[PDB]
Amino acid sequence: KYEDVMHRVVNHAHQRNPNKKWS
Amino acid sequence: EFDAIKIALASPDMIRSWSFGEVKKPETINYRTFKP
RNA sequence: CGGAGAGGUA
DNA sequence: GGGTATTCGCCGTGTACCTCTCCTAGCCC
DNA sequence: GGGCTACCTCTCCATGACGGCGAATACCC
Repeated sequence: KYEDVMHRVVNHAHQRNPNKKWS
Repeated sequence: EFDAIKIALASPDMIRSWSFGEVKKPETINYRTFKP
């Protein structure tokens, strides 16, 4: 019975400009 | 302990010498039991 | 005990 | 075809630190 | 609103850096 943790992963860079690099 | 560091290309047989088992499923852990 | 962002210090 | 320009693509852009906030979508219940 | 189950790849988000250097074509006989 799967509640797979990859569906709970925090998008921890949710404030970055999408054009910045290396992260 | 050790002298110079060497770097080289990774042969597929060498990669199979590094490894310990083929990964076949994208699931990671369960979260109902925290055992993987 | 994980990384981003915002402000600030020299 | 051989040397020369021209566009195109990558690499880079100071250290150390102090606070705070903020972290999942869809949906059929 | 919210608790249970899960993306097992779809469209316009974007849009105000600049220098430098080297490679990959553009071209002129």
